[PDB]
Amino acid sequence: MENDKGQLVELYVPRKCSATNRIIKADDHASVQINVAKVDEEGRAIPGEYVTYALSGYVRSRGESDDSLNRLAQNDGLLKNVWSYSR
Amino acid sequence: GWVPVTKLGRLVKAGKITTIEEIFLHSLPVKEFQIIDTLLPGLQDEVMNIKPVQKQTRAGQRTRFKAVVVVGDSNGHVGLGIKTAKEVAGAIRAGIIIAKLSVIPIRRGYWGTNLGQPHSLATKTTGKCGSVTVRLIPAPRGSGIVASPAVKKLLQLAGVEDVYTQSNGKTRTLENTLKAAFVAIGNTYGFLTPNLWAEQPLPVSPLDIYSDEASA
Amino acid sequence: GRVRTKTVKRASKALIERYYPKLTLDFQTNKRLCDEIATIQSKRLRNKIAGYTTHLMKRIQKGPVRGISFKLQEEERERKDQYVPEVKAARSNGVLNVDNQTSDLVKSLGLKLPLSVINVS
Amino acid sequence: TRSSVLADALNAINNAEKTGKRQVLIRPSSKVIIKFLQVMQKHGYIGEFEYIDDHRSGKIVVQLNGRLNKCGVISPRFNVKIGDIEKWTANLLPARQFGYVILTTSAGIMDHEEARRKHVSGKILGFVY
Amino acid sequence: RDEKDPKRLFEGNALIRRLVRVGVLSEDKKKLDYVLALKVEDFLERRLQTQVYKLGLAAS
Amino acid sequence: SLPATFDLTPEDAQLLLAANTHLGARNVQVHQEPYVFNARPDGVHVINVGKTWEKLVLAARIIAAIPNPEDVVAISSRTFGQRAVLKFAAHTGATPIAGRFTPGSFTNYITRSFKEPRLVIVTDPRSDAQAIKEASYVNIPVIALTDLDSPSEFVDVAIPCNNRGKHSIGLIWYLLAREVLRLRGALVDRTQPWSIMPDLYFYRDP
RNA sequence: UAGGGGAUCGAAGAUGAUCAGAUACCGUCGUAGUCUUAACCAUAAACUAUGCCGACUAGGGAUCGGGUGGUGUUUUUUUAAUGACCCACUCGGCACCUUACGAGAAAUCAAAGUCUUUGGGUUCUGGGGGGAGUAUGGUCGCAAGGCUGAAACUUAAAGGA
Repeated sequence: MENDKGQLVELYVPRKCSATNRIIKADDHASVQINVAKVDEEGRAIPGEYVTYALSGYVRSRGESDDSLNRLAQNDGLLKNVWSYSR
Repeated sequence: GWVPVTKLGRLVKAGKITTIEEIFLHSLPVKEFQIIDTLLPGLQDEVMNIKPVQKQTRAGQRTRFKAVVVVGDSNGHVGLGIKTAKEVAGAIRAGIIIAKLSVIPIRRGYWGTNLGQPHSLATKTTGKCGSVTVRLIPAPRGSGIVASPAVKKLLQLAGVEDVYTQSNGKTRTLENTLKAAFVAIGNTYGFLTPNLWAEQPLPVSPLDIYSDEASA
Repeated sequence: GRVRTKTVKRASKALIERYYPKLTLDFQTNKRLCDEIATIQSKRLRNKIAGYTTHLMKRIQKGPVRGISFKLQEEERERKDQYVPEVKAARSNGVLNVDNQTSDLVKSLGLKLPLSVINVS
Repeated sequence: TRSSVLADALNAINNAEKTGKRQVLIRPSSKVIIKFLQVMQKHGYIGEFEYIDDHRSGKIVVQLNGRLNKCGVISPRFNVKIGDIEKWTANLLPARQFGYVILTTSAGIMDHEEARRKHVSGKILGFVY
Repeated sequence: RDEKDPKRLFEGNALIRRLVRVGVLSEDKKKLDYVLALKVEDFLERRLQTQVYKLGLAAS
Repeated sequence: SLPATFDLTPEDAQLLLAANTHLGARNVQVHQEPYVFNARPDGVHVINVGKTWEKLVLAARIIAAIPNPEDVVAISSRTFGQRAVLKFAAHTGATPIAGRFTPGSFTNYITRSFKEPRLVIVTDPRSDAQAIKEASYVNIPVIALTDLDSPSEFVDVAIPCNNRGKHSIGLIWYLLAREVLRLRGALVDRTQPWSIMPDLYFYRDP
């Protein structure tokens, strides 16, 4: 959203569930945003650096999330198995 | 004194947080109220309806005096609450707060002709409570604030300036009416138009960014 | 009756927290003491606080009574906590028992099983 | 019966998407529909979509984004004159900007803003936002 | 209409110049657009009633 | 992850033939388990006898997911158990929770023995009905230890055995762990035995 | 309405009880009717007191009917086979829980939502309370009766939660 001359004219841009590209509308509570993590090449938790992702309320209600992430950090680049795009 | 409570309170006293748009981004809660006192001062109150009830005792009829209160400024910020109480002087009062935790953005914007300086909504919205249905619709320039005395009121405080309206919808219910209308503007933001799709990429939560101040 | 009261309990139950140690059951040695500590109204009230207390230290000893702990009972729970030694190591029946259908995934998953298992109700 | 096709599948697509299905399956395949999606797609509202044939009137998978807000079929299929669409947009499009009403001419199983650059109009089947 | 169509421009550029002649809206605002942000109160200053007042030749 | 000997060695048909874990049940085969070798003409389901080393030791990397095993528990409320799950809590990680489970303990900020896990487990999914539900909630993976008998919706993997009396409830977790530990921990790599008995492991008093 | 059937219940009728009265309640018998063939009538709180088509919104966990997939549960017979089963998924039901972003006079409602931001398609109905669904005509029926449907007069409330 913007003017004639490149002036972002808004309150903000809404944040949008990360697997579901709906919206997160202010006063959700249900509302999470994850901060997993990465290892460094060693049993050491990497600090000040992490992943992210972002759950609606939407799906907390429906069982969903557990299987929605178990798509995504396997789908990203950390996890191996559990999950299948071919059930 | 203020004083504080929770991780969220402490922060804003100190002033590690600045604007209300932090708080709707990460979409926090809010329990304390001063949390938007320090921030938005612009804020002004307004009393819509002071009605008696009643819960009817063994040789009498008890009464309170629902008030219902609306708050905000001009810029995309409405507040709304409904605290019965007994005597007016809790009843308004700790209405005024009831509304303040319920501050809610809006997402003034364009009719068409982009031009320069928002006057109307972005899009069509609807709301529903029990009976009332509100169909807010974006109107071109100073067309006007097309509605009942009260709706006008809400919608002024929330500038916004111009927009067609319509009801259904028993709107001798001043209370179920506002309930509703409110739940629509609070829902401009809860509607994907092309101009959002450009994926924004998550900041980092206050709840562990100033983790230490946030506690003893 | 004979049925105790808040003001009283909740005055002994606050007390019993700090002063378990001066602490007793000869209640006539608490009575005196229970003034140097609380800042009580009355003489009657005071004689009904300590009555209750002695109904704590006469059952405390007998055992773990409820929703009250005073840095002395809570350190006998980091002392009673812990235990069984050796931890789980089978030799005696070595091979550790592994349903006999417990060989497929973990033939499709590791390194060394010293396992126990049901050749087929 | 099934008395009408496009409708049936469309409705399920605003009842997949609501729940957050990432997709869909829909039965009776048409040309009509193939064309319909091919409009939607150009405009950024779905992707890919992987006909399947079975020698029959046939089945079609439509992979998601989670953008779709809403795509009702209109439905007699009324008639329409050029300067008339100017009544529709604002009776079923949230804005103007945006979000395409959509219609069927001669070219064209093609929206209205492209219609200007063509200057044509006939009957108006679905609409997107 | 679109923008650019014969009717829209002509009136606009005829519409507008009728209001430039009456002082109502400025030069600098006339795109079209914009005439909409004209409230009652602008017209009133261009009533003779008051333009006299401002040209003082009048106590109040 | 195909390795080497986690593979059966010289004794994995000898030691569960005196304990029964290939066995199923009476007139009962629950649509919800590959987890029944046929099914005989005289009585009874000869649980498939090769695929519990398939979803009782998913069940050991999934964790390997603990950085800190006392979260790695054992879920229960039986009699023959309170002497294997209490006990899965001792020799490694975990609050035992047999007897009191502690309802909530995973719904709801208001209780006592406080939970906020990421893969819990669960003896009898007829006795342990609240890792299937206290999970169909919000974000708490589960793992039922799925006899011919275990509603399978939402305990997403299989863990089959036999519980019609006797031993193998407790004496079966034992295998979840040993082989979870031989990914990560402190024991040792074909064999140099394993210093208990499966005949410590049984009762404490009737 | 005319034949058949006429166990049991059981208006009507008779009764004995109770009762100031009791033509009612309570009890025992009881034509007619309940049942059926063949022909009428068309009303009901015919009730979700919620027109149907559609299209879109927010979570669940059940179930009936299908269908798809899982070296899925037993069946054991030798492995299968099916079948019951489990679970995964779905489309179509018949409902239910929970929220309230909405709606409402509220009670409550996934529809009574998308309605003063007032408009997807169309058929019926109501406009104070009675008088009265009567009097009248007109009509369907053998009759009971239905559908149609006034006005004069009267009245400041009748009503909903």
